Amino acid sequence: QVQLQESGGGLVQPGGSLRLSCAASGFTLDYYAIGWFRQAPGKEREGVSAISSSGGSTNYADSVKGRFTISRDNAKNTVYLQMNSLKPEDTAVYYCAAVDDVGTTVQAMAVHEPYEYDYWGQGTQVTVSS
Repeated sequence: QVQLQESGGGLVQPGGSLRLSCAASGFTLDYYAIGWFRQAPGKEREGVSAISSSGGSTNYADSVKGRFTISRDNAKNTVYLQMNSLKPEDTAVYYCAAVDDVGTTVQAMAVHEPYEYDYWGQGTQVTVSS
């Protein structure tokens, strides 16, 4: 069984900050790798930030490096995404998804490998406006 829930998205002013939560059930996050994904109306998905089976290393987009920060909690079974220095262009619905990293072959140092997620989710709405 696999289920996930995105939370913590809302309205915020430009120059503000936000804190998202990707909670999970039926599986334990320690054995998986989790990524956060944007979606605007009719647009493709942006890979924002991600965390592997090893909590000591993480991925980030060049548009968010130095203002976004990801971390996980294996007692809460949740991945948290902090964001800061927010612009109107950051407005989107934020989704999350997992991959069975303690089971797949070697993950590259990138978010554009031929393997993909496609797990369950609901998304959480983020708007940046004064």
